[PDB]
Amino acid sequence: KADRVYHQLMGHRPQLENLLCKVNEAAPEKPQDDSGTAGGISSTSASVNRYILQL
Amino acid sequence: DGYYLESDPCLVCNNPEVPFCYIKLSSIKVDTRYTTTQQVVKLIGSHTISKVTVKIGDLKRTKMVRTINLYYNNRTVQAIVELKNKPARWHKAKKVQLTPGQTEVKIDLPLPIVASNLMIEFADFYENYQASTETLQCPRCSASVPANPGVCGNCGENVYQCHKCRSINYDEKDPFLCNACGFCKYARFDFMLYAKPCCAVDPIENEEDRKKAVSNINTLLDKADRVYHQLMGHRPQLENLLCKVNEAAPEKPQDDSGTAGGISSTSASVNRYILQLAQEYCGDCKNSFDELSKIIQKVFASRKELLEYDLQQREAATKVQPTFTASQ
Amino acid sequence: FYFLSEYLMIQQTPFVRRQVRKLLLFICGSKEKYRQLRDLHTLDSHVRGIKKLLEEQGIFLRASVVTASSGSALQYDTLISLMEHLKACAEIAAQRTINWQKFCIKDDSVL
Amino acid sequence: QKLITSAHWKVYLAARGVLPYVGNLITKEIARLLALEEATLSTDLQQGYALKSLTGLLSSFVEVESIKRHFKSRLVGTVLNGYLCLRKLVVQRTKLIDETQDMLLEMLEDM
Ligand SMILES: [Zn+2]
Ligand SMILES: [Zn+2]
Ligand SMILES: [Zn+2]
Repeated sequence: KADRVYHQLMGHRPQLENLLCKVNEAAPEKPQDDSGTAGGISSTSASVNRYILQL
Repeated sequence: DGYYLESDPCLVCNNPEVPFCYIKLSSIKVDTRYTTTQQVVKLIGSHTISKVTVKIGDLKRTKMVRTINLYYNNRTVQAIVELKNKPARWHKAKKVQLTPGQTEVKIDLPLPIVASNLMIEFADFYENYQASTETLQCPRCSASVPANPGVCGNCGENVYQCHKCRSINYDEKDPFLCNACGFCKYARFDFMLYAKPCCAVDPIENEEDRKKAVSNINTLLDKADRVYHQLMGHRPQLENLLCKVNEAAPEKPQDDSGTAGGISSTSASVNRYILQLAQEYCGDCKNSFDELSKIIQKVFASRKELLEYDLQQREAATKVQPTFTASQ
Repeated sequence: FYFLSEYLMIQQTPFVRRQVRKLLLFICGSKEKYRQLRDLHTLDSHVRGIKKLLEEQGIFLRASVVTASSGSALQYDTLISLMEHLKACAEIAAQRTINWQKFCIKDDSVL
Repeated sequence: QKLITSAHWKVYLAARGVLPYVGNLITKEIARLLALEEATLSTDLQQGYALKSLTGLLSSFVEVESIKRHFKSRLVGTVLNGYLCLRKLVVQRTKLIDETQDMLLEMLEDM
C-alpha cells in the first residue's frame, strides 16, 4: 500500500513542477469566464491566479 | 482585467463598446402609469434603445390594435406621473401600423434614442362593433344589467369595473386599458427593448436648466473627488500587501477562531497576503474604480451637454470647415 | 421615363404606381434596364433630398465642399430623415451594387 | 508652509522676490487651464491643486501686513488678471478652481 501511496505523491510531483513553471512565467492570466459548469469560485477568491489556484 | 488604480481614467481603456441587448421592459421599469390608451414608464436609468419588440398574447377580435406610437424623453423625474398628461414633453420616435390579428411588432428605430422614460400609445383600433344594446350580465350575480347606467339592480355591482383592480372609468365605459392599473381585456402586451444601460443626462432648456446642470456637474465632480480618495486610499495598503508577499514568508495557514467567512481549504492554503491583496485590489479597488468611472462618464456627459447648450446659445448670439468632424 | 419614375416615387399612388411600373418597364423594353433607371432615379432623388435637407439646416455644398455655418449638433429628426434616405440608398446599393456605382460615376460629388 | 509659519521668514522670502514668482506661477497655471478650457474636455479630480496651493501660499504671505503694504500695487494686476481669467472657466471649473477664485476675490478686496 505504501509503494502505491508513494507513487501517488511522486505522481503529483510533475504536476507541481509544471504549475510552478507557469507561475514562474508571472503571465497575467486574465480571469477566464466559466463557459462550462465550473465552480462559482467567489470573485474575491477567483482573483488568485488559476495557476496559483491549482498549485 | 483592468488597471483599477489609474488617475484620469483613460476614455479609451475604461470606456467599452457597450453592446445592445434584448432587455425585457418589465425588468427595467421602476414606475408605471396608464391612460386608457397609453402606458407611461420610468426606467431604472437612461438607456440607448435601437429597437422595440411588442408581443401580443390572448388577442380578442372585438378590439385589435391598428396603430402604435412610441414616444420617449430623457428627463429626470421623481415619479412618472409628472409626465403622464404632458404631451409636449415627449418626442415621437416611431409610428407603426398593424394588420388585424398581428401578434408581433418589430419597431426598428432609424437612429438609437436615449431615454429615461417611454410612452407606448395604442392610438387606433380595428374595433369590431357588436350589439351593446343587449342587457349585460352582472359579473357577481349573473342578473341582467342595462348598459346604461351599467349598475346591477340586484347587487349594486358595476359591470364596467376593471376585472383586475375594480376601478371604474367615469369618462369611458369600455376603455382599451384600465387607466388605474393598465389591465387590457383585449390582449396582453410584452415589450422587449434591444437597448443598453448607457447612462446620460437630461437636455438643458434656459438658464433654469443651465444653472441646474452646472450645479449637478459640480456635485458629481465632488463625488468623483471622494471616490478618488477611496481608490487611491487603497494604494498604500496594496503596496504593503505587495511588500509582504515579496517577502515570501512561509506563514503556515492560521486556524482563526472566526470561521464565519466562507474560507475553503484551497483558499486557506493560498497565502493570506495573497488573499488580502486579491480582496483589496480585485474587490475594493475595483469597486471604487468602477464607481469613479461611472461618475466620470456621467460628468463627461453633463459637460458635453452643457458644452452643446453653450455653443447653441453663442451660435444664436453670433447670428466652419469640411473637416468639421475635428470640431464637436 | 423620368415622369413615370416620379409617379412610382409617389407613395400617394399604391395602385397607380403598379400601372406606371408596367408602363415604365414597357417603355424601357428590358427589366434589367428598367431596374437600372428606377434605381438611378431613386438614388438621385434621395441624394438631392439629403443635399437640400442639409442646405436648410446649414450644411452647404459649395464647390463639392461641406461648409457648416451653424455648429453645435444636428436635430434628432434631421438625423432621422437623413437615416431614412441613407437607408434607402444603402438598400439600393447592397441589393443592387452596379446601379449605385454608375450613379456615383455619373455624379462624382455624391461620393 | 511649516517652515515659513513665522512672519519672519515670510518677510525674508518676500524680500527675495517670492511674491512675483508665485504670482507668475498662478498666472501660468490659470493660462494653462484656459488653454485646456478651449481644448478637450479632460476631467481631472485634482485639477487645480497646484493653483489652489499657490493661491494659498500667496494668501499666507499677504496675511502679513508689511508685505501687503509693499506689494499691493504689484499684486493687484496679477490678482485681477487671474480672477478675470478664472471667471471665464465654465466647463473645466472644479471645486478647487472655485476655492481659488474665492481666495483671489478675497485677496483683491483686501488689496
Ligand atoms: Zn486607458
Ligand atoms: Zn348583480
Ligand atoms: Zn384596473
